[PDB]
Amino acid sequence: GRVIRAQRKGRANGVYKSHKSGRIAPAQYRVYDFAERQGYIRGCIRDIVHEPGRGAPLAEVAFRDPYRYKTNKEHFIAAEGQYSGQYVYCGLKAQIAVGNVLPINRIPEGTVVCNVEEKVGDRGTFSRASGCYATIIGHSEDGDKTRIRLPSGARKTIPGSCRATVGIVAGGGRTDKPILKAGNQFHKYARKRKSWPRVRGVAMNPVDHPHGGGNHQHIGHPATVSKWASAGQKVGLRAARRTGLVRGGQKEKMAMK
RNA sequence: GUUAGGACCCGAAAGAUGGUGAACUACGCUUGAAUAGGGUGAAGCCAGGGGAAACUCUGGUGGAAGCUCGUAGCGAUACUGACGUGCAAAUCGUUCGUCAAAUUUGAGUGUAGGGGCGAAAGACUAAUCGAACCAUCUAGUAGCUGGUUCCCUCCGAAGUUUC
RNA sequence: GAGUAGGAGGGCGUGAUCGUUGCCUAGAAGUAUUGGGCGUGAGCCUAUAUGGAGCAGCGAUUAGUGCAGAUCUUGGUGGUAGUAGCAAAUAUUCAAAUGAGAACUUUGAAGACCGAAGUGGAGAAGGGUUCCAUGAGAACAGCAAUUGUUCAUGGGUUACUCGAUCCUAAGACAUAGGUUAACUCCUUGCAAUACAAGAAGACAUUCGUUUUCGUUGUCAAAAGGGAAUGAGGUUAAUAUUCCUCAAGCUGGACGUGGUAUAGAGCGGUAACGCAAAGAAACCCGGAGACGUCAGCAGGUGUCACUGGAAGAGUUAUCUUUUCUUUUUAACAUACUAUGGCCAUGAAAUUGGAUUAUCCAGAGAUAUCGGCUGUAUGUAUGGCAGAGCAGCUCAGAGCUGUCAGUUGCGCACCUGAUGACCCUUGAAAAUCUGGGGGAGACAUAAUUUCACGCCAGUUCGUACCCAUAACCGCAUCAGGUCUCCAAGGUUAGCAGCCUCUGGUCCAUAGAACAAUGUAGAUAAGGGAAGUCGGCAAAUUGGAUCCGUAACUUCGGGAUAAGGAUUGGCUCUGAGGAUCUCAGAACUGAAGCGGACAAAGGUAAUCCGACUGUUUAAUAAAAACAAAGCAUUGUGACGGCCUCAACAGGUGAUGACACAAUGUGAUUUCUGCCCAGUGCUCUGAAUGUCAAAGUGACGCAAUUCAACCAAGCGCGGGUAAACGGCGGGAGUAACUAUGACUCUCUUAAGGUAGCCAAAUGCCUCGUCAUCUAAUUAGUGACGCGCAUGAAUGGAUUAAUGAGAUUACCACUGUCCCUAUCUACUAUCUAGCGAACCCACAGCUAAGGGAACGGGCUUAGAAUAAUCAGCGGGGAAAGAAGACCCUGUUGAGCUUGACUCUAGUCUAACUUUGUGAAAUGGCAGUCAUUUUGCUUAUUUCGUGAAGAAAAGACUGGUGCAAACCAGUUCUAAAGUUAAGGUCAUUUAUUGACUGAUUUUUGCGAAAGACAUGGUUAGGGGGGGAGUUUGUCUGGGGCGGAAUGCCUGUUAAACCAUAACGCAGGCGUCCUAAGUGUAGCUCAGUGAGAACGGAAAUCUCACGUAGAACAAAAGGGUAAAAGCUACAUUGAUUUUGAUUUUCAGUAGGAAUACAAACCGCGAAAGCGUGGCCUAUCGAUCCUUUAACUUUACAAGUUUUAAGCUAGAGGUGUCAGAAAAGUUACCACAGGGAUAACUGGCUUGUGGCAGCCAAGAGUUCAUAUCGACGUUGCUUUUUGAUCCUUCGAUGUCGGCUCUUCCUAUCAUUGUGAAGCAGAAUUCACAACGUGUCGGAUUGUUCACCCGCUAAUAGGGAACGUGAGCUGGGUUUAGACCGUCGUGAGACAGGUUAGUUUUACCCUACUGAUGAAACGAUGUUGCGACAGUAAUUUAAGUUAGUACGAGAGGAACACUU
Ligand SMILES: [Mg+2]
Ligand SMILES: [Mg+2]
Ligand SMILES: [Mg+2]
Ligand SMILES: [Mg+2]
Ligand SMILES: [Mg+2]
Ligand SMILES: [Mg+2]
Ligand SMILES: [Mg+2]
Ligand SMILES: [Mg+2]
Ligand SMILES: [Mg+2]
Ligand SMILES: [Mg+2]
Ligand SMILES: [Mg+2]
Ligand SMILES: [Mg+2]
Ligand SMILES: [Mg+2]
Ligand SMILES: [Mg+2]
Ligand SMILES: [Mg+2]
Ligand SMILES: [Mg+2]
Ligand SMILES: [Mg+2]
Ligand SMILES: [Mg+2]
Ligand SMILES: [Mg+2]
Ligand SMILES: [Mg+2]
Ligand SMILES: [Mg+2]
Ligand SMILES: [Mg+2]
Ligand SMILES: [Mg+2]
Ligand SMILES: [Mg+2]
Ligand SMILES: [Mg+2]
Ligand SMILES: [Mg+2]
Ligand SMILES: [Mg+2]
Ligand SMILES: [Mg+2]
Ligand SMILES: [Mg+2]
Ligand SMILES: [Mg+2]
Ligand SMILES: [Mg+2]
Ligand SMILES: [Mg+2]
Ligand SMILES: [Mg+2]
Ligand SMILES: [Mg+2]
Ligand SMILES: [Mg+2]
Ligand SMILES: [Mg+2]
Ligand SMILES: [Mg+2]
Ligand SMILES: [Mg+2]
Ligand SMILES: [Mg+2]
Ligand SMILES: [Mg+2]
Ligand SMILES: [Mg+2]
Ligand SMILES: [Mg+2]
Ligand SMILES: [Mg+2]
Ligand SMILES: [Mg+2]
Ligand SMILES: [Mg+2]
Ligand SMILES: [Mg+2]
Ligand SMILES: [Mg+2]
Ligand SMILES: [Mg+2]
Ligand SMILES: [Mg+2]
Ligand SMILES: [Mg+2]
Ligand SMILES: [Mg+2]
Ligand SMILES: [Mg+2]
Ligand SMILES: [Mg+2]
Ligand SMILES: [Mg+2]
Ligand SMILES: [Mg+2]
Ligand SMILES: [Mg+2]
Ligand SMILES: [Mg+2]
Ligand SMILES: [Mg+2]
Ligand SMILES: [Mg+2]
Ligand SMILES: [Mg+2]
Ligand SMILES: [Mg+2]
Ligand SMILES: [Mg+2]
Ligand SMILES: [Mg+2]
Ligand SMILES: [Mg+2]
Ligand SMILES: [Mg+2]
Ligand SMILES: [Mg+2]
Ligand SMILES: [Mg+2]
Ligand SMILES: [Mg+2]
Ligand SMILES: [Mg+2]
Ligand SMILES: [Mg+2]
Ligand SMILES: [Mg+2]
Ligand SMILES: [Mg+2]
Ligand SMILES: [Mg+2]
Ligand SMILES: [Mg+2]
Ligand SMILES: [Mg+2]
Ligand SMILES: [Mg+2]
Ligand SMILES: [Mg+2]
Ligand SMILES: [Mg+2]
Ligand SMILES: [Mg+2]
Ligand SMILES: [Mg+2]
Ligand SMILES: [Mg+2]
Ligand SMILES: [Mg+2]
Ligand SMILES: [Mg+2]
Ligand SMILES: [Mg+2]
Ligand SMILES: [Mg+2]
Ligand SMILES: [Mg+2]
Ligand SMILES: [Mg+2]
Ligand SMILES: [Mg+2]
Ligand SMILES: [Mg+2]
Ligand SMILES: [Mg+2]
Ligand SMILES: [Mg+2]
Ligand SMILES: [Mg+2]
Ligand SMILES: [Mg+2]
Ligand SMILES: [Mg+2]
Ligand SMILES: [Mg+2]
Ligand SMILES: [Mg+2]
Ligand SMILES: [Mg+2]
Ligand SMILES: [Mg+2]
Ligand SMILES: [Mg+2]
Ligand SMILES: [Mg+2]
Ligand SMILES: [Mg+2]
Ligand SMILES: [Mg+2]
Repeated sequence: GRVIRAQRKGRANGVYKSHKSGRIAPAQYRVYDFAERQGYIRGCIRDIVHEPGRGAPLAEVAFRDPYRYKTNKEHFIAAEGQYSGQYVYCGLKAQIAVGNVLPINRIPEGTVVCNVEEKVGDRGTFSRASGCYATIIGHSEDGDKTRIRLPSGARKTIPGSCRATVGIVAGGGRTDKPILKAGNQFHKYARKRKSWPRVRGVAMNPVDHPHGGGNHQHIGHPATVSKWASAGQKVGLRAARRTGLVRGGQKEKMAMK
């Protein structure tokens, strides 16, 4: 009657607790200054650094505070091509250039974007991953709706007034180089909550996991588990609509269209 | 003499309640320490021959890798060696795996019992683990094993019936 | 006159209580008795001795009242036994001294060890006084002790600069807020799930006053950050602390000098410079502040060498010799230092530059150029006065401590670089700098200059840090984190040897047997040893040669293989202002001379690789992994956590996170969606709850209708679980095999691939390898049971992974020998433990079927010592196997019951406008559309919300729009300016910077969310169950409830998983009655007519029929036919069978009825008789002046009697698996081994004689039959062993059997010789070497006189071995949904104890008829030699020939 690893990941005292010591700051947008809603504020890239858990570089941006003498530092998401010492413009009137931040409604159809906002003033939500971009599909005439195409490829309607970064998230392509050694995988996952290495549920004894069968090593019970499966029940491919790999009758994706 | 109770006395593998442990050991984390001398020879760089250049061949230079021989360290293959009322409740001799990483290691700090923690052996969790340890309910129940303490005299069995 | 289990009657002995009678310092109780007595016996009385204060009898009362046991409790003691033993870590020895005593103490003299990876010098953790001195009886320091880590007594731990204290980290905890019955719990640095929380200044100097800026805590580092100290000297024990001398730091407070200014240093073109050169808010910096690795450069320390001086060692010989000292702290001043800058000038015939990179018109190179940064550098101060080394004097004194050189040497540090990351390598306190210039100030004000004055608190500072101060019950061969490191050899921090420093501590002496532990070496052969090359052996460095297949082109690779290596004397080449190569000579042809240091090759299987794993039996083929693939999720979300409020991932956002699977590359990925699952924006009414609705009722209720999810229906889905046959036919000897048809609700083994680590048969078949191969490899494949990410086929590198050859190699073997050390031995000293009913010689016998004890025989002499492994069915542990238990636990599910998260519906939280519609007399039901204030979500240093307006500019008709901040890693703050007063000052007031507004901002909005109910779902989780009998259990079967005939033996009764069978129904007639008839069958006879249809007669004891099995019963019937009728009915009770003489099932006889049939008697309470069946509680029904308990009427609800609904395990529980991860109580009531009975089966013998032997039964055999024997087969049984008799085989060794293989002497023959066969006396002696296999067996290759068969607990595990078998890891196949399982393969997997008694082998040995020698006798015990060959016989006898002997003699 043991507790699977599946379950042990929701414990906050637990072993799976993110390794946060390296985190520089949250990467978000500027605060929603009056300046940004009605005008433009400009800042500098003091630097673009590497946060230890992030694929995408972070940009360190100096802004002058509208209301005081203080100089405000903030950390944005690197838009590919942004240079250290660049001028970055955020707001209503800010024009279209790589790394500037406008409302989506002001961004032309077909344009590529970063760090979009789900609700206005998110300081960012969508397409933050290294190399990711969101695609601008359409605007309503009113100006209040915008159709975005997310990396996953699902289309989404967002209030047009939302903040977006012109361009693509930096450091793209990393996902493409094969990792040859296991050690690499190790160091990588060292800076995030530990997912590694992964022991197959069949290796284990019936006590450690629904799968581990026994004398043979098989699942022996259907591995498509229903969405309502209880905590320790939910193990295989959950709520899966299809299972196999589609080879051969691929013309079906087309003919079905 | 029936029966209830500690119920002639001693005896479980178990249950439940409420506590205590991560000084061993398992996995994080912060912050320190540590690993002779060799072999090999990648990019990158120089020159010589050929070429108009691209590039080619020969010779250097350079110093890569979860590469290699091999100490210390970390480990544990074999003799099925020694010892087996030990030096020792896991040691000793030879031998052996690995030896700049998924390496070794100190402290501090996160995880506690149907819970942790696990490169998964039902492994580890203070000589305790296919459910720790401490006390209590608890003299737990025992159709089962063992014991059941002075004398003489007299009567004297059953192992079949039924449920 | 017996007696276990058991019961009764009397009695003995012990406390204490109420009585009664007494005894005791003139000696109570208790205790010892080879004193004297009493009881059959419990027990008693006395005597003597001891003892030194209480006792005793009798009658009752009461009881913690009697012990040999319980592996019983606690305590005390034996034998073993002066035994096992005190043997790791190389070592000690001599003299003196001290002491009662010295192998073990102290000095000296010798010999060795650790050998700067220490047995050295110091720390952290841990210890806590173990430190120092003096003293010392016992104990302890496993011998000893004069000695101590021990005992006693005293004494030791000084700090501004070391550390703690401060800072921040991983973290953590308050406060606030919220949750809990409560305890508890949730949040908080990016600080909050919080928030009216703060700090500073000045005057005041309290308050107060006043001003300024402001959201809010703390703890966690004796290795991280971190203000400043050094050298010398001193104590018995402390010292970067005390003393002496010399320094630095921070905080104070003034003094004296000096900088700067009427606003605030001076020099240089410039980098920049110089003791000093005004300041607040405010904002920004620098240092602190950082990874790993590789090479280069420099410095420190060390090491080496050179001249000088002092000392010491050597001096027969040689040595201008060999060793030693020859030092310089922090700190002060000045200079130099791997880089970077500034000029001037610009570079192409491009240059510069590093070992490496790399730089330049984005200005390189270069200038008698210049500036700047870092010392663990130089000089001087310190400083020689100290320290060190010498030499004098009797505490004082003198001399010298000097001047050079080099290093790929070594350790550390620094400097400039380079390489690396799907890694990118803290923070804060602290010190300091910049931008800004609001304030302050004339007798003034302010200022990082000198020199002087004052202070630095609290705690830790001893000592060990380990083969004796820690943890391992210890002075334990284990374990436990760091720093410093010398010479020689050398690649080397290796090994070996040394110097500094340390140490000889491990009880000792002597002998030198067996056996052992460790170390070596073996002629000839070379794995023949063995499950196996286990173990050992070989190989090994460096230089030169030479180097295959295979391959992922990296590799393979020291592949394989072949040579060389010393010494000495010369020669040449590489460099600054230590490497490399040649030649010659010389030796026992040796020379990596010690040390160090791979054995190869060819195949097969796994896993791709580095990595991981079962602390203490598994290191692997298991896990991991990179790659492949699949699922889920766009945040109103996924996965998980959570008692609650709530939370984590998330400082996140698809190149992301959460679930699985497969397992590098290469190649391939067949066909099945019927099932189980999962899924869907499909259809729809089949099914379905609470609430709400409708109808009946003064009502409770009941009845109806509607109704979410889920179910069912339909679609999708196999890199989801999983599946990939059975039958028939066709071609037709079958099989396998081809096609076809067919059946199950899918499909019907596609590519591939094997007797595979997955084929039973199996030692498959053929090749190959060998002399011989159940082994290896390659092939074939009627694949028991191969097959595609439940992955299939491949595969280089690779491995303490499985297997087979071969080469080298060898003590594995033939075959065993010898040598060393430590033991065993003996001695001084010291000194346990296991175990122990009582004990210990056997033979048989019987016996609980292997006695030590008993019967009968053999027989039997003290006490000892070293050995041993036969016996004590020896020790170990209340069997881990097996069964039993109404005993468990781990795990599983399609077991029973339930259960958290979850899905769905209702009511509620719940507001308000409007519209549309229906009903009601403004309200209500329904639909639609709003609003926002409840509610929810997310933000924000709750600034620019919503609505209006304005300056400038531009576009511009108003309107509206655009701009007043887009080349440029800068600056933008205590403000200007206008208007109006005071006051003449950044004074006062407005404006500069519009207005209004009882929403900080945004997103949802009565939705969601929360609360309670209702229906789904739920091995994630809880609880529990998972019959019995049984020739062990299981699988099977029911001898589980019933009936008949047999076993059963003439009343009844009687066992077995004993025989042969039958029951859980069937029947409105097959019950009941009346009447009539006589059936089965046989002979003879009648159109179609036939063996058989109907019709006749005669005869028919019953041979037919009677639902069902059997047995019995029946002839004007019980049978056949016809008709009538419900007695298959109403009351009770009794009787018989089984029997507890309970129930239940059956049936019988009565008494009351009400009937049917018959004229009537009569017969009917079911079937001719013997089987056909079912309690308590509950429900339902029938019949009844039973009750609802103040009184009533209802409705409803309870009752009494009796049926039906049922328990088949049938006297009647609601109940699935797995465990090899396992557990407990027991069981020899019961399996697995030996032994016992049996002997079918196995084996071995006979009797008869049909036959075979050409002729002839019995030379040699023996059919059909038949009598036996044996216990090396197997079976059967269950007697002994379940608080354990160690369960296969081989090795080793001994003995016995004879059913004789050989050898000896013979008989017989279908015996010529030779060979062979049968038989007798007979084991006396012998019965071998290898292939394959764990093997017993089997089969082959061989030699041989022969290669006999057996026994001894299937001889022989405190004798080995451990291959097989049978725990725990893991692979395949088959089975199961699963956990798991195989009576199927694979692979890894512990083998303990002897010192006792006996036994045997050896060895001493007391004592009688006096002692003691020498020489003998010999009882008895044991015995030992067995074969073969050659010559000769002899080419002989015999024989047609082929062929072919023997005795004697000799070796
Ligand atoms: Mg916590
Ligand atoms: Mg990839
Ligand atoms: Mg499970
Ligand atoms: Mg298994
Ligand atoms: Mg598998
Ligand atoms: Mg599998
Ligand atoms: Mg009584
Ligand atoms: Mg009683
Ligand atoms: Mg208990
Ligand atoms: Mg508890
Ligand atoms: Mg710890
Ligand atoms: Mg070691
Ligand atoms: Mg050995
Ligand atoms: Mg070892
Ligand atoms: Mg019983
Ligand atoms: Mg008493
Ligand atoms: Mg007296
Ligand atoms: Mg008396
Ligand atoms: Mg006396
Ligand atoms: Mg009495
Ligand atoms: Mg007693
Ligand atoms: Mg006793
Ligand atoms: Mg004793
Ligand atoms: Mg010993
Ligand atoms: Mg020592
Ligand atoms: Mg030491
Ligand atoms: Mg010391
Ligand atoms: Mg913190
Ligand atoms: Mg916290
Ligand atoms: Mg300091
Ligand atoms: Mg001082
Ligand atoms: Mg001062
Ligand atoms: Mg660096
Ligand atoms: Mg000299
Ligand atoms: Mg310079
Ligand atoms: Mg002097
Ligand atoms: Mg150097
Ligand atoms: Mg070091
Ligand atoms: Mg960096
Ligand atoms: Mg300034
Ligand atoms: Mg020790
Ligand atoms: Mg000795
Ligand atoms: Mg030899
Ligand atoms: Mg040979
Ligand atoms: Mg030889
Ligand atoms: Mg070996
Ligand atoms: Mg090569
Ligand atoms: Mg070679
Ligand atoms: Mg090879
Ligand atoms: Mg030579
Ligand atoms: Mg030469
Ligand atoms: Mg020579
Ligand atoms: Mg040699
Ligand atoms: Mg080999
Ligand atoms: Mg491997
Ligand atoms: Mg691990
Ligand atoms: Mg381990
Ligand atoms: Mg996906
Ligand atoms: Mg899969
Ligand atoms: Mg497939
Ligand atoms: Mg309803
Ligand atoms: Mg077909
Ligand atoms: Mg084979
Ligand atoms: Mg062989
Ligand atoms: Mg073969
Ligand atoms: Mg290998
Ligand atoms: Mg002697
Ligand atoms: Mg002795
Ligand atoms: Mg007998
Ligand atoms: Mg006997
Ligand atoms: Mg006798
Ligand atoms: Mg014995
Ligand atoms: Mg014994
Ligand atoms: Mg169970
Ligand atoms: Mg429910
Ligand atoms: Mg369960
Ligand atoms: Mg029967
Ligand atoms: Mg009977
Ligand atoms: Mg039957
Ligand atoms: Mg009649
Ligand atoms: Mg009966
Ligand atoms: Mg009658
Ligand atoms: Mg009934
Ligand atoms: Mg027979
Ligand atoms: Mg016969
Ligand atoms: Mg038996
Ligand atoms: Mg035993
Ligand atoms: Mg025995
Ligand atoms: Mg005979
Ligand atoms: Mg015969
Ligand atoms: Mg052999
Ligand atoms: Mg045996
Ligand atoms: Mg096993
Ligand atoms: Mg299966
Ligand atoms: Mg098996
Ligand atoms: Mg003993
Ligand atoms: Mg003897
Ligand atoms: Mg005489
Ligand atoms: Mg004599
Ligand atoms: Mg004599
Ligand atoms: Mg004799
Ligand atoms: Mg002869």
